[PDB]
Amino acid sequence: HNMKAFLDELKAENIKKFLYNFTQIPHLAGTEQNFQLAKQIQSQWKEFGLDSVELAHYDVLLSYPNKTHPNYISIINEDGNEIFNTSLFEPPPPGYENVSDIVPPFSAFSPQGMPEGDLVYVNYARTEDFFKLERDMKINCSGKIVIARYGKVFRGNKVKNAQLAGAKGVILYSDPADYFAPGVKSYPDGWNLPGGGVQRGNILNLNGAGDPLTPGYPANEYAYRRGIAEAVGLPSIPVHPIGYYDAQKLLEKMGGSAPPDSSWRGSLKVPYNVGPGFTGNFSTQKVKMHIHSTNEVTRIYNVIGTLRGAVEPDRYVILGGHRDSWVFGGIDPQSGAAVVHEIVRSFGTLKKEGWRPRRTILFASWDAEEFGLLGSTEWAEENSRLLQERGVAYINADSSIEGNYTLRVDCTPLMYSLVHNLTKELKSPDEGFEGKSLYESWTKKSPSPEFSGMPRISKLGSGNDFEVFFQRLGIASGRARYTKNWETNKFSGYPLYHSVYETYELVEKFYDPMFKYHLTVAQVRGGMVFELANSIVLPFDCRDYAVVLRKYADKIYSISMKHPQEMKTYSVSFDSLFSAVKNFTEIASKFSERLQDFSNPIVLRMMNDQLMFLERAFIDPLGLPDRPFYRHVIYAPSSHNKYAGESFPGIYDALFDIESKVDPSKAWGEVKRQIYVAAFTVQAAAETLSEVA
Amino acid sequence: HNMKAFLDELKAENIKKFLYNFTQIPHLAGTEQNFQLAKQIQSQWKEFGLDSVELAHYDVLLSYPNKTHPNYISIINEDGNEIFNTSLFEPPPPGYENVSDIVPPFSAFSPQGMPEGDLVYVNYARTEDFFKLERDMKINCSGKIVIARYGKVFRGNKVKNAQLAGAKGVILYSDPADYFAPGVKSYPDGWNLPGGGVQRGNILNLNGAGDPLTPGYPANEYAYRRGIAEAVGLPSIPVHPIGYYDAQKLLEKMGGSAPPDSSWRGSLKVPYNVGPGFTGNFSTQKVKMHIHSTNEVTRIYNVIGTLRGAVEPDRYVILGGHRDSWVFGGIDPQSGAAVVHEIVRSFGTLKKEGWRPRRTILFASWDAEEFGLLGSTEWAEENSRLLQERGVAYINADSSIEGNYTLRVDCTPLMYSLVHNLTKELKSPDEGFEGKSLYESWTKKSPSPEFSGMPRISKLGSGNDFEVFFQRLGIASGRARYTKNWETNKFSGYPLYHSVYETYELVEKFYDPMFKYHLTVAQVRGGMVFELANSIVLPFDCRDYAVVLRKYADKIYSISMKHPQEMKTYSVSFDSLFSAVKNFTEIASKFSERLQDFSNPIVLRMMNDQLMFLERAFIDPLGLPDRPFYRHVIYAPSSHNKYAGESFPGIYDALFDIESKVDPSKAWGEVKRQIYVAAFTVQAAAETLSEVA
Ligand SMILES: *[C@@H]1O[C@H](CO)[C@@H](O[C@@H]2O[C@H](CO)[C@@H](O[C@@H]3O[C@H](CO[C@H]4O[C@H](CO)[C@@H](O)[C@H](O)[C@@H]4O)[C@@H](O)[C@H](O[C@H]4O[C@H](CO)[C@@H](O)[C@H](O)[C@@H]4O)[C@@H]3O)[C@H](O)[C@H]2NC(C)=O)[C@H](O)[C@H]1NC(C)=O
Ligand SMILES: *[C@@H]1O[C@H](CO)[C@@H](O[C@@H]2O[C@H](CO)[C@@H](O[C@@H]3O[C@H](CO[C@H]4O[C@H](CO)[C@@H](O)[C@H](O)[C@@H]4O)[C@@H](O)[C@H](O[C@H]4O[C@H](CO)[C@@H](O)[C@H](O)[C@@H]4O)[C@@H]3O)[C@H](O)[C@H]2NC(C)=O)[C@H](O)[C@H]1NC(C)=O
Ligand SMILES: *[C@@H]1O[C@H](CO[C@@H]2O[C@@H](C)[C@@H](O)[C@@H](O)[C@@H]2O)[C@@H](O[C@@H]2O[C@H](CO)[C@@H](O[C@@H]3O[C@H](CO)[C@@H](O)[C@H](O)[C@@H]3O)[C@H](O)[C@H]2NC(C)=O)[C@H](O)[C@H]1NC(C)=O
Ligand SMILES: *[C@@H]1O[C@H](CO[C@@H]2O[C@@H](C)[C@@H](O)[C@@H](O)[C@@H]2O)[C@@H](O[C@@H]2O[C@H](CO)[C@@H](O[C@@H]3O[C@H](CO)[C@@H](O)[C@H](O)[C@@H]3O)[C@H](O)[C@H]2NC(C)=O)[C@H](O)[C@H]1NC(C)=O
Ligand SMILES: *[C@@H]1O[C@H](CO)[C@@H](O[C@@H]2O[C@H](CO)[C@@H](O[C@@H]3O[C@H](CO)[C@@H](O)[C@H](O)[C@@H]3O)[C@H](O)[C@H]2NC(C)=O)[C@H](O)[C@H]1NC(C)=O
Ligand SMILES: *[C@@H]1O[C@H](CO)[C@@H](O[C@@H]2O[C@H](CO)[C@@H](O[C@@H]3O[C@H](CO)[C@@H](O)[C@H](O)[C@@H]3O)[C@H](O)[C@H]2NC(C)=O)[C@H](O)[C@H]1NC(C)=O
Ligand SMILES: *[C@@H]1O[C@H](CO)[C@@H](O[C@@H]2O[C@H](CO)[C@@H](O[C@@H]3O[C@H](CO)[C@@H](O)[C@H](O)[C@@H]3O)[C@H](O)[C@H]2NC(C)=O)[C@H](O)[C@H]1NC(C)=O
Ligand SMILES: *[C@@H]1O[C@H](CO)[C@@H](O[C@@H]2O[C@H](CO)[C@@H](O[C@@H]3O[C@H](CO)[C@@H](O)[C@H](O)[C@@H]3O)[C@H](O)[C@H]2NC(C)=O)[C@H](O)[C@H]1NC(C)=O
Ligand SMILES: *[C@@H]1O[C@H](CO)[C@@H](O[C@@H]2O[C@H](CO)[C@@H](O)[C@H](O)[C@H]2NC(C)=O)[C@H](O)[C@H]1NC(C)=O
Ligand SMILES: *[C@@H]1O[C@H](CO)[C@@H](O[C@@H]2O[C@H](CO)[C@@H](O)[C@H](O)[C@H]2NC(C)=O)[C@H](O)[C@H]1NC(C)=O
Ligand SMILES: *[C@@H]1O[C@H](CO)[C@@H](O)[C@H](O)[C@H]1NC(C)=O
Ligand SMILES: *[C@@H]1O[C@H](CO)[C@@H](O)[C@H](O)[C@H]1NC(C)=O
Ligand SMILES: *[C@@H]1O[C@H](CO)[C@@H](O)[C@H](O)[C@H]1NC(C)=O
Ligand SMILES: *[C@@H]1O[C@H](CO)[C@@H](O)[C@H](O)[C@H]1NC(C)=O
Ligand SMILES: [Ca+2]
Ligand SMILES: [Ca+2]
Ligand SMILES: [Cl-]
Ligand SMILES: [Cl-]
Ligand code: NA
Ligand code: NA
Ligand SMILES: [Zn+2]
Ligand SMILES: [Zn+2]
Ligand SMILES: [Zn+2]
Ligand SMILES: [Zn+2]
Repeated sequence: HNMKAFLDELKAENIKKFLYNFTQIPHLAGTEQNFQLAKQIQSQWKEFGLDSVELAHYDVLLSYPNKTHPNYISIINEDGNEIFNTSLFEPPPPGYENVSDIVPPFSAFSPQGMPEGDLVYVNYARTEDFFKLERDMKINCSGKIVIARYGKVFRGNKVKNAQLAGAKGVILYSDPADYFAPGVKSYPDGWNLPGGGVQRGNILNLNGAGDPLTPGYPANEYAYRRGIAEAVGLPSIPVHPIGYYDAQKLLEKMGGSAPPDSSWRGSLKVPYNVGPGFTGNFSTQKVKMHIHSTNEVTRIYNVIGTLRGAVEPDRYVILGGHRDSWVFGGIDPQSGAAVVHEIVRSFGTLKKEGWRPRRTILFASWDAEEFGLLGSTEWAEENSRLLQERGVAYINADSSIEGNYTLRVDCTPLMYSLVHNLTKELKSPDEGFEGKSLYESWTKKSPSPEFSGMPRISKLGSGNDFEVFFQRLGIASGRARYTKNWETNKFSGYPLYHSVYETYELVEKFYDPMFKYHLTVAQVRGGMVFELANSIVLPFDCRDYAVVLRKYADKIYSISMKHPQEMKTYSVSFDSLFSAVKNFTEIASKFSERLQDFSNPIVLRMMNDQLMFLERAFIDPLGLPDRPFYRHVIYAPSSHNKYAGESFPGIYDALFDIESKVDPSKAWGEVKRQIYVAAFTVQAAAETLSEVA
Repeated sequence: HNMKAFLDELKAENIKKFLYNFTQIPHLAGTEQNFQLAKQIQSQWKEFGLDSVELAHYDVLLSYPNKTHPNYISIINEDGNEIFNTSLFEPPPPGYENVSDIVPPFSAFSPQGMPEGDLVYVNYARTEDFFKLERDMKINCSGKIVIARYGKVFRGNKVKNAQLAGAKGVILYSDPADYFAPGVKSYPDGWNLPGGGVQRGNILNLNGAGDPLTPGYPANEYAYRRGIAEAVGLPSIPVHPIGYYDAQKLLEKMGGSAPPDSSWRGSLKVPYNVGPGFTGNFSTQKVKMHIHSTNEVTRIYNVIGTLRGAVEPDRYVILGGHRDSWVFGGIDPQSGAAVVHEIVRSFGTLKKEGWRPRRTILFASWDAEEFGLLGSTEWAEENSRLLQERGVAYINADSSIEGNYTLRVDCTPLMYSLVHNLTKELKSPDEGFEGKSLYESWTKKSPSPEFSGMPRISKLGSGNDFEVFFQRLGIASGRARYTKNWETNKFSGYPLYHSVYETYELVEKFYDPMFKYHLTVAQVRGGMVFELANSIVLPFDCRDYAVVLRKYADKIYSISMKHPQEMKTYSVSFDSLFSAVKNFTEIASKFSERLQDFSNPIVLRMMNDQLMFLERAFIDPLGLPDRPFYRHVIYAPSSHNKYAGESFPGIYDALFDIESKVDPSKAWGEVKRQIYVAAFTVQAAAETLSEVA
C-alpha cells in the first residue's frame, strides 16, 4: 500500500471508457444535462469508496443566447438591406447532426444591442496593438466596430482593451494563421479548425471575483446580489465570435490604412487593412451586430468528495477540475475529468483494502468554470476559513492533453522538487524514449533556460480553477498536462478549442489513440496528490522559492533600469527587495537544515505548518491595486493577458508604460510604494521559516 | 510548579517599588527618557530570566507643541487686543515644580492655525448633541469655534463630529460635573481635578490604521510614507484642551439660545447658553485660537520578551501594555506596566527553577499608545502572518486601577469561563469580603443583567492596544482592572486622567495604599496568561459565544423592528442570521461533547487549532464599510465612540439614523447586505467547529 500500488491500479482503458461516457451529449453549465452528470459523478465516487460525496450548489449569473432570436452579424447597404449574414450555428460533425441542445457560438456575458458602423481591424486587440493604432498610426476606434483575431491573449482582455479604445462592438474571429496547422486537414479528417468552426468563451474581466453579483461571499440561498449595473466584470459593448469563412467576407472589403507590418497579417487572401470602413466602391456599406443573449441567475452544482486522513484529517490536499463544457468537452474538460474519475477509483481501491492517506484528500467536480471559474470560486468563498487554515495544496485537473509532444507543468516553486522526483520515477510514454523516465523525455524536449539537465516549469497564470486557491487564498498549487511543441507550432492553443468539433473522436483518432498520454497525466496528477497527502514531511522545498525570487527581482530591476534618469531623480532603489531576497535565501537554507535534523510529532507538525503556511505568507490582505482578489504579491495574472502569470505584479504594473504618465513624480512614487510592499512581504514570508521562539 | 506557585510569588511590595521607579520623570513617546526606560525594561526582563528580549523600533508620525511658540486661546476685542488668555501650563504638583520636560496640555495631531470667531457650545459634541443643535434647535456651526465638554465619548469622535458640522476649531474642557466627584478635594488633598488641571490626548480617527503615514505595513527603515495630505485620520481644524477655570471665562459671556434642557448643563456658575457668540454688551468680542504644534516622524521602541514554550513553542500567548505616558503616568500606564514587570519576574522565578510553560509567552512594552496605538499596531503589522497562524490570545495590561470598588473585565466570550473559574480561586481584596473569593465580591458588586449569580463582563471596545490583535487580526483578547462604582459616580473615567496630577502619590495616597488592588489585578492578568499558556486544552468555551450571538441578534432585530413598514416594503428579514446563530449553537454543543471525549495529541491539537481559530473565523478580509482595519464582524469600536464596543457593527451602522436617508431603497438594501454578511460569517465560524472531514 504505497505510491506504486496507487499508480499501478490506474488504467488507460478506464480513462478511455470514462471519456466516452462524459462526451456523448453537451454539459453546458446551468443545464439539466450537467446536473444529471453531477448526480452520476456523485453516485460513482460513492461507489468507488469515498467517505462522503456531496453536491454544493450556488445561484450565479450565467449567460445564454435567445433560442428564438439568434445572434448574427451583417454587412448592410445604404438602403438598410442585409447583403451578407454570418452563420447561425457550426456545421455539426459526422454523426452529431441530430444532437440537440448544442449552444450556438456566442460570447458569454455580452450585453444586448444592434450597433451599426465602420469596421476597424485591431490585429489581436492586445495592449500593444492599440498602442500602435492610436499612438503610431493615428487611427481612432471611438464609435467603430472592431474586428480582432483570437489568439495570443485571453479574450476578456481583448474586449476590455477595445472598450477603453471607445469601440461600440467587437467581432472576434479565428484566423487560419492561428488555428490551422500547415499540412493537417480540417476536422473530421484531421485536427484543424474548419472555416465554419467558431470558438465559444466568456468575455468577463472578473479579476478573481467569482459570481459577478456576489464578490467576497458565496452565492447561497440568502445572498444579497448586486444589481446588474454594479456587477463585477461585465462588458459594456456587444461582442460575437465567428469563423474564418465569415471573417473573410467581413475583411475582404476593408479600406483605409494598410497593415503596419507582417505581424498584422494572417493567412486569409485579404489585405488586412486596418480601416476604418470599406474601400471606395463599398464605402457606404456598414457592419451591423445583432446580439440578444441574456444574463440569468442560474443554479450550478459542484461535486465534493472526501477521503478522510488517518493521522491529519484536518489537513486538506485538493484535486479539482471542472465538469461543465461549451459543447461536448472532448478535450476541455472531460479529458481531465476522466483522469480525475480514474484517480478517485484507484484511491478508492486502496481504501477498500483498508488503507487511508495520512492527510484528507478532497476531490472536486467544479461547475460553471467556462463562465468565469464560478463554481470553484463560490465554493472557496464559502469555505475560505477552512481552506486558509487547513489547505496544504491544490492540484488542478482540466484538459489532460493540448498536444502529444511532451509534459507541461505550471506550479508554485514549492512543488518543483516534488515534480522532478516524481517524473524520474514514471515511464515516458514518448516514441523513442521506451524504457526511459518521463523526466528524461520532458527535460530533453523542454529544457530549462536557466539550468542544464532540468526541465522548464512555467509560473501559474490563470483562466482556470486554481485561481481562487492560489492567487486569492495562497494555497500551494500546480497543474500538469501533455502539450505541443511551442517552438515549431505558431498556432494559439489547440485548434478545435471550445468548438462543436471538440469530441471524443478528436481525442481517440488524433490526439491519444492508446490513451497513454492520458495515463501519464493521471500518474503525474495522482502521484502529486499521493505524495502531498501521504509524505510524513510535506514535499515542499522552500529553497526553490529563494532561487526564483532572485530571478524575479533581477527581472523587475532590469525593467526599471530602462529609466536611469528617473531612478536618479526620484531616488528609486531596489536595495530593500534584494535584501529581503538575500534574507529569504539564508533563512530558507537554515530551515532546510533543521528539517533534515529532527521522533517528535510536534516539531514535525510545527515544521509541516511552516511549510504549509509559506505560500500563505505571500498573501497581502489588502490585495493588489484595484484587484482586491489578487492578493499574492509574487504572482498575479497579467493585467494584459489573464492566461499568463506575471511576477512582482504590483511593481510590474507600476512600471508599465510609465514614460507615458503625465505626473512622473506620482508614477515613480507608486513604483517605490510597490517596491516597499514586495520587500516587506518577502521578508515577512522569510520570517515564517525562522525558529518560532 | 503550578498556577499557585506562580500566583504566590507575586508581591504587592514589588509592584509598589516598580511603580515608584517608573513614575519619577515623564516618559513621553518619542523622547530620550522613554528610550532610556525601554532599555531599562529590556535589561531587567533579561535579568528576570526571559529567553530573549529585543527592542522593535519604528519611525511613526507623532505630534508635539512648539517649545518657543506656545499654544493658547484668547478672548479678543474689536480692536484686536487679547483681554483674556488661557494658561500655558498646569500648575505642577507639590515637589514636581522643578521637573523639566513636562509637555504642556495640547491635543496631539491638531493642525496649526489661528482661527477667530464666535463660540457655539455643543455639550459633549456627541452625534446626538449635533442632531439636537442642527435638527431641533436650528443652530448652524459652520465657521464657528465650538466649545465641547470632555466626557461620555472618545475625543476623536467629538472632533470628527465638529468637523462635519463645519466648525473652524474645537475647544475641549473638563467640566466639574464630569471631573469633580462631590465631597472629595482637588489634588493634592484628594483625587479630584483642580480648576487648572487639563486632560491631554490625541484627536485622531485612525479606525485601526496605526501610523497615519503607513496603513497596512510596518513603519520600518525603507517604508514608503504617504504625504501629510493623504495621511490617515488627521483632523482638519485646530483643537486645544483647557481646564474649568479657563472654561468659565470663555463660557460666562455666552449668549444666543438657552441650553435645550438640564443634560446640557454642567456645574459651573454659567448659563450654558449654546450661542452663537456672546451676550449684547460683549457681542463684538471674539475667540481666537493659537495652535503651533508640529507633526514629526519620530522613532519609537517596543520591548518584546519571549519565554519559549516546552511543548508548543509555535503557539503564542501575549501579555502586552504600553510604557509611554502623557506626563508621569502614575495610573496610565505605569500602574499596568508595574503589574506586567512583576508578572515577568514571577514567571522568570519559575523558569530559573527549571519550569517552562507549555506554549510560548510573549511580553510586550508598547510605545506610542497615547498617540494612536502606534507601537502595538506597527509591530502587529510587521508580524501579522506569525500572529494570525500562531496567536492563541492577547491579554492587555494598561492601567491596573481606575477606582477601588470592584473588578472590571472586558473580553471575548471565549474567555468568560476562564475568568469565572480563575476569580473563584482568587481572594477578594475588598473590605467586608475577607476570606471570600474575588468571584463572590465581583458578582455581588457588578451583577450580570442576564444571569443571577454571575458577574457583568463587557464587550471589548477600543482606545487601547488590543485593537490590532482583536478587531484586525481576530486573536481572542481580554483586559481586567479595578474600577469605580458606575451606578453612584456620574463622573467620566477617573478625574486626573492624562493630567500632570496623575502621579505615584495619587496612587499611593488615594487609590491603593496597600497595593492590594494592584496585586489582585496582577493575579487576574497573570492567572489568565498562565492558564492560556499552560492548560492542555485551550481554556475557551465556544458555547459562550453561542449565547452572546443570540443576544446580539435579538438586539439588532429589535433595532430594525422600529421600522415595521420599511421591513415590509423592502422584504428585510433576519431569518438567515437567526438560522446561523441556531446552527452555531448546535455545532458548538457537539464540539464541546467531543472535546470532553478524547491520549491522542493530534486530535487534541486539531481541537486546540479549532479553538484558536474560532475567534479568527469572525474576521472578514474585506473589512467593514470604509473601515478596512476593523475586520471582526461581531465586534467593532462604535462609529460614535471609539471606547465603546458595538455588536453586529455592519448592521448597526446600516440601521443608524436610517429614517433620515434620502434614498430608503438604497439604505434598506445595505441593511439586507449586512444581514447577509453577518449570517454568512456566523455560519462559516460555526463550520470551523464541525468535524474536519
Ligand atoms: C443552518 O443549517 C442547516 C443545515 O442543517 C442549513 O440548511 C440548509 O438550508 C438550505 C436553505 O437555505 C437548504 O438549501 C436547499 O437545498 C435543496 C437541495 O438540498 C439537497 O442537497 C443537499 C446537499 O447538496 C442536502 O444536504 C439536502 O438534504 C438536499 O438533499 C434545494 O432544492 C433548495 O432550493 C429550492 O427551494 C428554495 C427555497 O424555497 C428555492 O429558492 C430554490 O429555487 C429551490 O427550489 C434549497 O437550496 C439545504 O438543503 C439545507 N441543508 C441541509 C443539510 O439540510 C441552513 O442553511 C443553515 N443556516 C445558514 C444561515 O447557513
Ligand atoms: C535582512 O536581514 C537583516 C538582519 O540580519 C536586516 O538588518 C536590519 O537592517 C536594519 C536597517 O534597515 C537595521 O536597522 C538599524 O537598526 C539600528 C539599531 O539596531 C539595534 O537594535 C536591533 C534590535 O532592536 C539589533 O538587532 C541591532 O543589532 C542593533 O543593536 C538603528 O540605529 C539604525 O538606524 C540608524 O541608521 C539609519 C540608516 O542610516 C537611519 O535612517 C536612522 O536614522 C538611524 O540613525 C537602523 O534602524 C537593523 O539593525 C538590522 N538588524 C539586524 C538584526 O542586524 C534587514 O532589515 C533585512 N532586510 C529586510 C528587507 O528586512
Ligand atoms: C440576413 O438575415 C436578415 C434577417 O433574417 C431573419 O433573421 C435571421 C437570423 C434568420 O433567422 C432569418 O430566417 C430571418 O428572417 C434578412 O432580412 C430579412 O428578410 C426577410 C425576408 O426577405 C424580411 O421579412 C419579411 O419579408 C416579407 C416579404 O414577403 C414581408 O411581407 C414582411 O413584411 C417582412 O419584411 C425581413 O424584413 C428582413 N429583415 C431584416 C432585419 O432586414 C436578410 O435577407 C438576410 N440576408 C441574406 C441571406 O443575405
Ligand atoms: C495675552 O497674550 C498676548 C500675547 O502674549 C505673548 O504670547 C503669550 C503666549 C506669552 O508667552 C506672552 O509673554 C507673549 O508676549 C498679549 O498681547 C501681546 O502683548 C505684548 C505686550 O503688551 C505685545 O508685545 C509688544 O509690546 C511692546 C510695548 O512696549 C511693543 O514695543 C512691541 O511692538 C510689541 O507690540 C504684543 O504685541 C501682544 N501680542 C498680541 C498677539 O496681541 C496679551 O497682552 C495677553 N493678555 C493678557 C495677559 O490679558
Ligand atoms: C455513463 O455511465 C453511467 C454509469 O455506468 C450510465 O448511467 C447508468 O445507466 C444504467 C443504464 O441506463 C442505469 O441502470 C438502470 O437503472 C434504472 C433504474 O434506475 C433501470 O430502469 C434500468 O433497467 C437500469 O438498471 C444506472 O442507473 C446508471 N448509473 C448511474 C450511476 O447513473 C450512463 O448511462 C452512461 N452514459 C452514457 C451516455 O453512456
Ligand atoms: C527529491 O529527492 C531528493 C534526492 O533523494 C531529496 O533530497 C534528499 O533528501 C534526503 C532525505 O531528507 C536527504 O538525506 C539526508 O542526508 C543527510 C546527510 O547529508 C542526513 O543528515 C539526513 O538524516 C538525511 O539522510 C538527502 O541529503 C537529499 N539529497 C539531496 C541531493 O538533496 C529531496 O528531498 C526530494 N524532494 C522532495 C520534495 O521530496
Ligand atoms: C529604576 O530602577 C533601575 C533599576 O534598578 C535603576 O537603574 C539602575 O541604576 C543604578 C544606579 O544608578 C545603575 O548602577 C550603576 O551603574 C553605573 C555604570 O553603568 C555606575 O557608574 C554606578 O556606580 C552604578 O553601579 C544601573 O545601571 C541601573 N540599572 C539599569 C538596569 O538601568 C534606575 O535608576 C531607577 N530609576 C529611578 C528613577 O529610581
Ligand atoms: C471551569 O470549571 C468548570 C467546572 O469545573 C469546568 O467544567 C467542567 O469540566 C470538566 C473537565 O472537562 C468536566 O468533566 C467531564 O465530565 C464528564 C462526565 O459528565 C466526563 O465525560 C469527562 O471525562 C469529564 O470528567 C465537567 O463536566 C465540567 N463541569 C461543568 C459543570 O461544566 C470548565 O471546563 C472550566 N472552564 C474552563 C475554560 O476551563
Ligand atoms: C427572445 O427574444 C424575443 C424577441 O423575438 C422576446 O420576445 C418578445 O419580448 C417582448 C418584450 O418582453 C414582447 O413584447 C413580445 O411579445 C415578445 N415576442 C415574441 C415573438 O414572443 C423574448 O422575450 C426573448 N426571450 C428570452 C428568453 O429572453
Ligand atoms: C516654532 O515657532 C517659531 C516661531 O516663533 C518658528 O521659528 C520661525 O520660523 C520661520 C519660518 O521657518 C523663520 O523665518 C523665523 O526666522 C523663525 N523665528 C524664530 C524666532 O526662530 C519655529 O520654526 C518653530 N519651531 C519648530 C520646531 O517647529
Ligand atoms: C475620437 O473620436 C471621438 C468622437 O468623434 C472624439 O470625441 C474623440 O476625442 C477622438 N479621440 C481622439 C484621440 O482623436
Ligand atoms: C501526434 O504526434 C505526431 C508525431 O510527432 C505529430 O506529427 C502529430 O501532429 C501529433 N498530433 C497532434 C494532434 O498533435
Ligand atoms: C450654514 O452656514 C454656511 C455659511 O454661512 C452656509 O453656506 C450653509 O449652507 C449653512 N447651512 C445650513 C444647514 O443652514
Ligand atoms: C476608595 O474607597 C472608599 C470606600 O468606598 C471611597 O470612599 C473612596 O472614595 C475610594 N477612593 C477612590 C480613589 O476611588
Ligand atoms: Ca460570490
Ligand atoms: Ca503602519
Ligand atoms: Cl489543468
Ligand atoms: Cl487594560
Ligand atoms: Na467527431
Ligand atoms: Na503628587
Ligand atoms: Zn476547461
Ligand atoms: Zn474551456
Ligand atoms: Zn494608557
Ligand atoms: Zn492614556
